[PDB]
Amino acid sequence: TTSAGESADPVTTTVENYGGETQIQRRQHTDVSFIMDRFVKVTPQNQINILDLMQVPSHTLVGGLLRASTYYFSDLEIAVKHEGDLTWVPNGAPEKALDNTTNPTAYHKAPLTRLALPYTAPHRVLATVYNGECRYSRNAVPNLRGDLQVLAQKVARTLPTSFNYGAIKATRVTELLYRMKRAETYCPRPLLAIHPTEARHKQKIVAPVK
Amino acid sequence: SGNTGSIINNYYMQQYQNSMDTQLGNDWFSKLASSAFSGLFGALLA
Amino acid sequence: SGNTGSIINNYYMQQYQNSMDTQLGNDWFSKLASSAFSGLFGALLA
Amino acid sequence: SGNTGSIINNYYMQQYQNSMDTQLGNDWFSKLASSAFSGLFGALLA
Amino acid sequence: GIFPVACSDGYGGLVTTDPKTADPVYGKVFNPPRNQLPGRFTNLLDVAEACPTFLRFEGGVPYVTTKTDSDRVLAQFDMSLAAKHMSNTFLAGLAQYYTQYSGTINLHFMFTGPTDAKARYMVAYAPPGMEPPKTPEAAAHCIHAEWDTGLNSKFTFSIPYLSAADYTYTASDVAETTNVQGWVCLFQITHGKADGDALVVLASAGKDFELRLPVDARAE
Amino acid sequence: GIFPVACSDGYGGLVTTDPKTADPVYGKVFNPPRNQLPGRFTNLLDVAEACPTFLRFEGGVPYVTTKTDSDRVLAQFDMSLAAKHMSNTFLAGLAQYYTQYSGTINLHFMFTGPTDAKARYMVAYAPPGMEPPKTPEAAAHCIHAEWDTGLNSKFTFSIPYLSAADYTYTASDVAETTNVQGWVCLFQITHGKADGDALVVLASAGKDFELRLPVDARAE
Amino acid sequence: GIFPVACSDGYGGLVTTDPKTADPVYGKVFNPPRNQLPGRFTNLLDVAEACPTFLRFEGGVPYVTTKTDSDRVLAQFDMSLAAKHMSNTFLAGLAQYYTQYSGTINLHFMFTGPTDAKARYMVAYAPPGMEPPKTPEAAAHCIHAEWDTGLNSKFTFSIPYLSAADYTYTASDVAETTNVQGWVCLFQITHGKADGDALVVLASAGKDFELRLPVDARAE
Amino acid sequence: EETTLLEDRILTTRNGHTTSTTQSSVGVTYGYATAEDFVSGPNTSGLETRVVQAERFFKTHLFDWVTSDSFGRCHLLELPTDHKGVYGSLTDSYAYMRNGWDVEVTAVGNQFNGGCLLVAMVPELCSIQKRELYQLTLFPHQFINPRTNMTAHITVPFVGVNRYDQYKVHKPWTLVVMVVAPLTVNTEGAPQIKVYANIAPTNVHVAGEFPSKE
Repeated sequence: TTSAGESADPVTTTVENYGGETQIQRRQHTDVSFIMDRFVKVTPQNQINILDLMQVPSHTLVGGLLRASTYYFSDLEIAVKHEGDLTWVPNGAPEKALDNTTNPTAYHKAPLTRLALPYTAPHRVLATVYNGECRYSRNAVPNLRGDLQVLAQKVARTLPTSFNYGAIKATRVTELLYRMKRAETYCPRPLLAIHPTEARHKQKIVAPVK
Repeated sequence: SGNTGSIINNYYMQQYQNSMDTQLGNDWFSKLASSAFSGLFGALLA
Repeated sequence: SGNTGSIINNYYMQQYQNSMDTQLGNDWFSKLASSAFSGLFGALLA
Repeated sequence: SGNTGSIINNYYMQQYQNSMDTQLGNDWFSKLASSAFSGLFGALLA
Repeated sequence: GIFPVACSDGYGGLVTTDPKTADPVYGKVFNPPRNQLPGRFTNLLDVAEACPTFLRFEGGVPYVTTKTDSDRVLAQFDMSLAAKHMSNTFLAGLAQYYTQYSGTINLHFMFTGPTDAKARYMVAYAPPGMEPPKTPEAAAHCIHAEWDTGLNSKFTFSIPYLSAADYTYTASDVAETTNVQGWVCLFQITHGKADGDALVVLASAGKDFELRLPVDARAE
Repeated sequence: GIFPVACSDGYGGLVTTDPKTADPVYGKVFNPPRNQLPGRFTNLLDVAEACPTFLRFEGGVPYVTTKTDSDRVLAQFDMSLAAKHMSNTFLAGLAQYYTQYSGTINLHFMFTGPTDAKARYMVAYAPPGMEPPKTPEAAAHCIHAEWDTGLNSKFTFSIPYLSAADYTYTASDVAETTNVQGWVCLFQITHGKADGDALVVLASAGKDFELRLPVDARAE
Repeated sequence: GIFPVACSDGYGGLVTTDPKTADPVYGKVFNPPRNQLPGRFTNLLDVAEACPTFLRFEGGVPYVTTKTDSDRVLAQFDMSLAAKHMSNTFLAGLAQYYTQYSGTINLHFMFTGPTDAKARYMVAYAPPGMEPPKTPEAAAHCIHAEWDTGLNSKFTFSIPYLSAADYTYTASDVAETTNVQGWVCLFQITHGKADGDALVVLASAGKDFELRLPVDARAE
Repeated sequence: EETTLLEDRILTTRNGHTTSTTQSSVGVTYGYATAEDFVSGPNTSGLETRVVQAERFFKTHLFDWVTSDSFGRCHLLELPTDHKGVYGSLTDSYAYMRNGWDVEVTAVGNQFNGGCLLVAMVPELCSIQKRELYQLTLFPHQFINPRTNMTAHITVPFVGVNRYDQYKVHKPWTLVVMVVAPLTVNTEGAPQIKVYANIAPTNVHVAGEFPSKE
């Protein structure tokens, strides 16, 4: 079909335009709740770990797809391999609270601890990217204009301190995995495949035996 | 509703297993993908 | 009723899980906080 | 239906325990073994 | 045969906050009657609303005395439950066991001067993002109330919850969005012979004051 | 006595994808309201249909310019979601997290030349099993469409899913049945003064495009 | 408190044949359609009845040729599914994965000589307990059938299950009650010019043939 | 579309006492929603007010599109930007604010130019790698292509982790204009095209009044 390309109104043609037939599609696997709901390993800190979803590497399935949203919501599960007992403290806690056992503490039971945690941030939703500051006592943020170069001022910014699901602490934490529960994603952002050197990106794919 | 597949109800209350949501007072991209022009803009011969 | 969130009933009898209470024959601070004057004692202009 | 002999239903949903089958639109060798001529082709004396 | 069961990894350890109860070992005990005992409370915010406790001003006193000079600032402190001014209140004592709050905090002002001592006061809420006003005139542009002395010794004012987020923190770190909520400004407009008289101030929880997310953080 | 239970071997270890939920430890929390937030998506293929992203041609540009010589091949690439031409599309970025797909992929072509610049183009799908056509004439025998420029700057074409099997692979290995699906051929029939003008091309998911079997394979 | 449970000794180890299913880890997958595919079988004895396979005679041939001398024994073998004569049949190939059978086994005989080649044959079942007959005349006293050649090239005969026990073994050890079931005897009564002509023989499962008790015993 | 050498795709947008009219319209793009969400939540305690006098067009120059700019040349404008009018004075009189944006971008050369501009409204734009520019169409957008049109119009709502913003420390939206195909001038096009924005804040709500400096 011809259309006005400048418009931005989505145009979806079908193989019927030249005598084919559109088939049925079952899209259960590209549903945000389902695909986000699997564990992903993170490299832990020896002892204090603040629970921050932006810790999962950007190349992973969950890191890739979490960064393709601007704002998101979820509850959380973690599974942790640790020495001693594991204490978790909600968003907003003083870090010295990590040492008090009335705060949710799980006693060591081999091989690991898996916990269901609530969303505790003070915000209706959290963001993978945030164009601003949370420290007050500063000078105002500039209203930047210019080309892409102008965006290099922002690289030393850390995401607001309120963007976390609390923190956990144990004597040694050896392994940490996150799993997003009931996930919601808003405002898509770029998702990048590997860029090939060749005409086609080629990989050894799993094939029979000999 | 994500990747969960148990046929019996949770031993714990929903107030415990998950945060509870509140109201004040798919969605956009579903509506957007449904709204797509699927036709033809010419006149069709044969 | 405190911090408990099981959806099935206790395997043990209530006579066993808890002490039993007896009668003879919120509360005060709820009544006290509800009784609070919330108004204005002047006359309101505009 | 093969070699399974549990009398209670699976804790997991069928969508999880097995692949789901789709349609478009015994068997042959059963029909074949049933169709077999079992008679006699002569005439029978006594 | 018998019922097969998957004993699952990751489940089963003691958690100090969990939703489950221990197995009982010593049955049948009947308690002495305790129905209709005086003074029961259910909700700590019932008593935080019904009983205001005193603020703390320089010198370790629950009042501000009316000054008699050109400086009209009687008090100015951070809208923080971690303020030094709030640190002996029941409200700050509760707030430390929670990581977030929302809603109204109420201030009460009581004039304590003789009958021939008159004064007019102003309380203003200065929101974050610029410096708190130093004069009643600059402060006039904030949400503010002004009142004077007379029969009735007390005036009560609701500090509003105004923030970007829906909750803010009870603890403080370094001045940020989530932990400082601006200032409350108490000014004296004028007085007629109130030199040396004390105004004492108290704070209580408003009708929609809310504390959430228990935390134990050493502290008291 | 008590209920006897067989704790079974082979069951119980943590699986990173399993259908079960952890035990909760911190109850009763109520979230801020987030109903009616703008921009929600549910299904990644909703946004893969509604928002086409640009293809990549030699030089790292989203267009092909109309050539003016005897070679009429504007572009020719492998019908693979792992093609270099597709590698900056949202579609290729999604496809890498799945091992199989089915269905229609749509190409969009936008003419960007001035009003006195006219052209006629052809897109053909060349199926596997012989070499892709080098000329519009040889290509005429494929499933193809031809269009020219005018008021309407954009033409959209559905590449059909034609394969022996019902699904094909998103990754590629070495040219086989399950991973190369032939070629798409973009030709220029002629032009009238369009020398140097760009045609820019985008791709979006068709109405029956389907991705199945999640896989995490390092990559982005 | 929580539900008390006796984790029982003797239960729980993996058994290679058990009636229970594993825990699933990868949900929601939908298969390609495979309804109405040709050639489905459900029961291996459906194809053992509908498709006879060839017996094996000395020399590694599926036939016996009509001899022309005074010896009228065309074949004689043990009613055993482990017989050498049966060893290339589909029936013997199935039977090795089971320890017992019951019921009817059917033999098929096809004359392959020219039209001017005529013959008369006899098949007899010789039950255990005395030596198998060496002559059609001695064999006449067994359950037997006799037929000759004509339009119709094939004759089919049911070997009966006759034993003390209700089941007998498919494997053999040393001649016993449970593993040898006597003999089947194929004789030639006479022929008219059939010298050198082949009779080919096949076997299939009868209507009540039954295999029970799966066993894996190395073997094929 | 509609008629001989010039056109009747004709739109007049009104915002306050200011209007803008184009005869080469192409329509408006609504981003992420058709309406704003709730303006009156818990975080403002009923103290917020609409200030209708700020809902009107202000103007800024963006850049000059010339023949040497290549695919991927961008110009960003973070929003809000400096406003010396009544919207601008709101940001110094109130601690918290929220508003959406009605955005109109112009690139007038003539119909003998070629090349193409993508204009887009991106939230929380902190960084954009070169390869991601191939997916900028993920965002609320419209093209300017000389042979068809000279105006792009995008209308977008307030978005954010919080229901009211503090604009002195956070910028929710960035207008980005990107060159997708280089400008061609041939013998009859305009030698270059200056790109201008005409922007109106929509639905402006303020809460939390500041002291003065008096």
